[PDB]
Amino acid sequence: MRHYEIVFMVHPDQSEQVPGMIERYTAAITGAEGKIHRLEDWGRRQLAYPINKLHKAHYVLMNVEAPQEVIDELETTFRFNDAVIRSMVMRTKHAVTEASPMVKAK
Amino acid sequence: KFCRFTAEGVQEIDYKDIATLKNYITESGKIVPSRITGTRAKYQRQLARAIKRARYLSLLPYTDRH
Amino acid sequence: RKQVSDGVAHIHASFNNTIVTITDRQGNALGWATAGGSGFRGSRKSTPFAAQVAAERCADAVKEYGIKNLEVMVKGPGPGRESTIRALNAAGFRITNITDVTPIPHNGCRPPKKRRV
Amino acid sequence: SLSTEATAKIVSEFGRDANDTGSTEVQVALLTAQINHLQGHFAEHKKDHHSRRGLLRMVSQRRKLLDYLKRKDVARYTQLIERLGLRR
Amino acid sequence: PVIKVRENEPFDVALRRFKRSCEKAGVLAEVRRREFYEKPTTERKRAKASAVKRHAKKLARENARRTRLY
RNA sequence: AUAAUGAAAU
RNA sequence: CUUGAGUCUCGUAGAGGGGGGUAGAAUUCCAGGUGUAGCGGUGAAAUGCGUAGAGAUCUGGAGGAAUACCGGUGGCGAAGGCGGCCCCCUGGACGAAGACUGACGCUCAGGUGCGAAAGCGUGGGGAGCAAACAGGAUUAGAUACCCUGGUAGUCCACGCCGUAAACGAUGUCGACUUGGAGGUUGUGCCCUUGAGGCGUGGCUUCCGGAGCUAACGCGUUAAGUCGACCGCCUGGGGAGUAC
Repeated sequence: MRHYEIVFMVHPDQSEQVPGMIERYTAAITGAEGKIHRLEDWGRRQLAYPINKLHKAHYVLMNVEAPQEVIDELETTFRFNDAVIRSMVMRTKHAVTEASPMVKAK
Repeated sequence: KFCRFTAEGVQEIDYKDIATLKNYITESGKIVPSRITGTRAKYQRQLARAIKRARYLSLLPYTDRH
Repeated sequence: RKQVSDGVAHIHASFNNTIVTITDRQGNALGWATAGGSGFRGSRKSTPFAAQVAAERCADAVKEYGIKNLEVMVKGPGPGRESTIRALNAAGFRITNITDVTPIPHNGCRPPKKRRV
Repeated sequence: SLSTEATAKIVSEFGRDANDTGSTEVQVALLTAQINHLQGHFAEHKKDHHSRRGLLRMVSQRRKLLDYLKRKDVARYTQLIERLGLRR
Repeated sequence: PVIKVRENEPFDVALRRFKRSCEKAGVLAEVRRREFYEKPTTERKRAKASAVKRHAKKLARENARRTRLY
């Protein structure tokens, strides 16, 4: 099992489905003997440049630990879902639990 | 030369820290050289990596006319 | 015609010629002038004076629209960057903005080869 | 490279004790394990010339150590190659 | 370079501000240097020559202040 | 901007 | 036997290699709106493009090649070489404190691998610019230098070829011999005055002492003082040519 940090962005006119999305992804990770170390929902933010003629995206952040296959399946889900417009997955050396700079000055 | 990261003993530069990253780009959006700001080479490399990540995630611009 | 009162000026300054185009705030042209068509040819076409005269003619050509406020956009390295702005101010418009929009790639296409003469 | 658990297991199996990390048997066994593992990698990436130098270095080192052991003690040499399945 | 003319601000000051901003950005240098293709050999040679000239000039000017001209 | 040539010896 | 040579435990910096995704700036092309006589190029010109509506300005779409700024006499690799961001597989180097094996080493004819650009074969792809080729010019002439076009190739998969001023024009390994100023990457202790001193390793740029050299110059990363193995030379052409 390895440690990952995930960020994803959602269409502003679909902000009502974010709780369901979070619940489903958390269940997928927990069913495979993994853990969740940080979860944060940043709300709607103004973009620095437009993406497909949009501004105002909805942001979610997670820090998790799990096997590789689960992460691959989650990536495929992001690819084929149309509410998600951009995402990023990165590897870390240790679990991170502290609070982010966006929940300290927003 | 004075390097704030060496002064404060930092480990990583944290692409999520926009307020800090803003001091190290010009008004066109370009990365400032190290010989102007006084940073060390190690932290200069880390800083460039962080800025590129933020540009991809749309927390910072690429240019001043998008 | 139709009144506007708020317009944009585009300046295309290359090493060989200068072009001035006045437009509304949506990109629709209203008039234009150039240095090569103002009575200059050859070694006199690429001077600041020719750019000055071209800007004066362009201002004259759009006097039926009644414009008051102007934005300015500049593109290119040639001689003609500043004389045109000065002439537009002297004609009697009020300048609100100045911006540079010269295109610069982030390492794209291969340029031509160097000249050996 | 190999993992800590696998290295410890091989050392326990082939050494005189859990601290005999530098015996000829232990060295040969570790090299054999890694050489066997990399066959899968190089059957998929046939044009990775830079990584193959390390593999060839491993092969050469094992050959030299086996020659030394054969010179110094024949019985141990026979037993070790029988246990590891090495011959052409 | 984006300039907004501030209230009460004349035109000449704005023009000078625009010029200074353009020079700081360095657009003319980029445009001039991108006009023709340059070979990697030439690029490397130019870099090394500039560095050597700077170093030699520094040494000469620092060691020339140890003599009297008259 | 371009723009050629001068036997052998003393 | 442990000092040469290796194995084990904890960390660190890196454009080291193979595979798959993705982002933003710019060139070209297609389809529309506004608008009207020029554009483009040179030392000066005209071949070319334009009232069948170009050049300029604004909106939508297609495609494939390279990654500004950071960026340095900076880093990694046996050499050739390697530069946007993310994931999978994978090779080498260095440091601190300990344990282990016990000369297990160095060099290498023949042999075997790797090896820039251009080139060859089979199947794909083709913005940009470019041998060949075609047309303005310049000239006594101009199969050239300059201008307007332009296909092979430059890109991808697999297989051939084996050469470069492939250069530090300096083979590999080990030991010894006064100094100064910098870069980059690890690590110990502390006067204690917590922002500063005093040490100890790897790699790397410049100046210079004795010695050496025909001179130019090299100088602890030697072209100085020594030891082990290998490759090569013997006046200029004819010739790295003929069989």
